[PDB]
Amino acid sequence: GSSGSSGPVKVLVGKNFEDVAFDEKKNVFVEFYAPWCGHCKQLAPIWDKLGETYKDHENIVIAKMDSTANEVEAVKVHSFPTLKFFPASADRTVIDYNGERTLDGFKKFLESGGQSGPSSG
Repeated sequence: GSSGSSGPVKVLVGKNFEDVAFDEKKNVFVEFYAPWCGHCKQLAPIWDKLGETYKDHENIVIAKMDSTANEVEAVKVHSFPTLKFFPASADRTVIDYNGERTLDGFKKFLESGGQSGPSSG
Protein backbone atom coordinates (compact mmCIF):
# COMPACT_ATOMS: atom_id res chain seq x y z
CA GLY A 1 0.00 0.00 0.00
CA SER A 2 1.51 3.27 -1.20
CA SER A 3 -1.23 5.80 -0.41
CA GLY A 4 -4.93 5.10 -0.03
CA SER A 5 -7.94 7.34 0.57
CA SER A 6 -11.05 5.18 0.94
CA GLY A 7 -12.22 4.48 4.48
CA PRO A 8 -13.91 1.77 6.58
CA VAL A 9 -17.16 3.64 7.19
CA LYS A 10 -18.71 6.29 4.95
CA VAL A 11 -19.10 9.79 6.38
CA LEU A 12 -22.55 11.24 5.76
CA VAL A 13 -23.14 14.99 6.04
CA GLY A 14 -26.17 17.25 6.30
CA LYS A 15 -25.27 18.41 2.80
CA ASN A 16 -25.61 15.11 0.92
CA PHE A 17 -26.76 12.85 3.75
CA GLU A 18 -29.97 11.77 2.02
CA ASP A 19 -28.07 11.81 -1.27
CA VAL A 20 -25.78 9.03 -0.04
CA ALA A 21 -27.51 7.51 2.99
CA PHE A 22 -30.87 7.18 1.23
CA ASP A 23 -29.88 5.12 -1.81
CA GLU A 24 -32.13 2.82 -3.84
CA LYS A 25 -31.33 -0.89 -4.03
CA LYS A 26 -28.80 -0.23 -1.27
CA ASN A 27 -28.99 -1.01 2.45
CA VAL A 28 -27.18 1.89 4.11
CA PHE A 29 -26.89 1.68 7.90
CA VAL A 30 -26.29 5.16 9.31
CA GLU A 31 -25.20 5.89 12.88
CA PHE A 32 -26.12 9.17 14.58
CA TYR A 33 -23.37 9.68 17.15
CA ALA A 34 -22.39 12.65 19.32
CA PRO A 35 -18.96 14.29 19.77
CA TRP A 36 -19.85 14.75 23.44
CA CYS A 37 -22.14 11.82 24.27
CA GLY A 38 -19.95 9.47 26.29
CA HIS A 39 -21.78 6.32 25.21
CA CYS A 40 -21.16 7.44 21.63
CA LYS A 41 -17.44 7.90 22.23
CA GLN A 42 -17.41 4.13 22.75
CA LEU A 43 -19.31 3.47 19.51
CA ALA A 44 -16.69 5.37 17.51
CA PRO A 45 -14.38 2.31 17.37
CA ILE A 46 -17.10 -0.34 17.30
CA TRP A 47 -18.76 1.50 14.42
CA ASP A 48 -15.45 1.80 12.56
CA LYS A 49 -14.76 -1.91 13.06
CA LEU A 50 -18.12 -2.80 11.51
CA GLY A 51 -17.93 -0.34 8.63
CA GLU A 52 -14.71 -1.87 7.32
CA THR A 53 -16.51 -5.22 7.31
CA TYR A 54 -19.12 -3.97 4.86
CA LYS A 55 -17.00 -1.27 3.21
CA ASP A 56 -16.74 -3.31 0.00
CA HIS A 57 -20.12 -5.03 0.29
CA GLU A 58 -22.73 -5.13 -2.48
CA ASN A 59 -25.87 -3.78 -0.81
CA ILE A 60 -24.65 -3.31 2.76
CA VAL A 61 -23.05 0.12 3.16
CA ILE A 62 -22.14 1.39 6.62
CA ALA A 63 -22.13 5.14 7.26
CA LYS A 64 -21.75 7.56 10.17
CA MET A 65 -23.27 11.01 10.64
CA ASP A 66 -22.95 13.64 13.37
CA SER A 67 -26.47 14.56 14.48
CA THR A 68 -24.88 17.25 16.65
CA ALA A 69 -23.16 18.76 13.61
CA ASN A 70 -25.80 17.96 11.00
CA GLU A 71 -29.58 18.23 11.33
CA VAL A 72 -31.99 16.69 8.81
CA GLU A 73 -35.79 16.54 8.76
CA ALA A 74 -35.64 13.14 7.07
CA VAL A 75 -34.65 11.88 10.52
CA LYS A 76 -35.32 13.20 14.02
CA VAL A 77 -32.72 12.11 16.58
CA HIS A 78 -33.56 13.05 20.17
CA SER A 79 -30.95 10.74 21.71
CA PHE A 80 -27.57 9.06 21.19
CA PRO A 81 -26.04 6.90 20.25
CA THR A 82 -28.80 6.46 17.67
CA LEU A 83 -28.73 3.94 14.81
CA LYS A 84 -31.05 3.81 11.80
CA PHE A 85 -31.14 1.22 9.02
CA PHE A 86 -32.11 2.46 5.55
CA PRO A 87 -33.76 -0.28 3.46
CA ALA A 88 -33.32 -0.40 -0.32
CA SER A 89 -36.39 1.75 -0.97
CA ALA A 90 -36.78 4.66 -3.39
CA ASP A 91 -38.50 6.43 -0.50
CA ARG A 92 -36.89 7.86 2.64
CA THR A 93 -37.98 4.85 4.69
CA VAL A 94 -36.09 4.32 7.94
CA ILE A 95 -35.86 1.42 10.40
CA ASP A 96 -35.03 1.52 14.11
CA TYR A 97 -32.14 -0.70 15.21
CA ASN A 98 -33.23 -2.66 18.28
CA GLY A 99 -30.30 -5.05 18.53
CA GLU A 100 -27.46 -5.38 21.02
CA ARG A 101 -25.49 -2.45 19.59
CA THR A 102 -22.41 -4.65 19.22
CA LEU A 103 -19.98 -5.10 16.33
CA ASP A 104 -21.15 -8.70 15.99
CA GLY A 105 -24.74 -7.73 16.74
CA PHE A 106 -24.85 -5.32 13.81
CA LYS A 107 -23.84 -8.05 11.36
CA LYS A 108 -26.84 -10.05 12.55
CA PHE A 109 -29.29 -7.22 11.87
CA LEU A 110 -27.68 -6.44 8.51
CA GLU A 111 -26.99 -9.96 7.25
CA SER A 112 -30.71 -10.50 7.84
CA GLY A 113 -31.72 -7.48 5.79
CA GLY A 114 -33.18 -5.10 8.34
CA GLN A 115 -35.83 -7.52 9.57
CA SER A 116 -37.09 -6.30 12.95
CA GLY A 117 -40.24 -7.38 14.76
CA PRO A 118 -43.13 -4.98 15.45
CA SER A 119 -42.52 -3.79 19.01
CA SER A 120 -45.10 -1.97 21.13
CA GLY A 121 -44.88 1.80 21.42
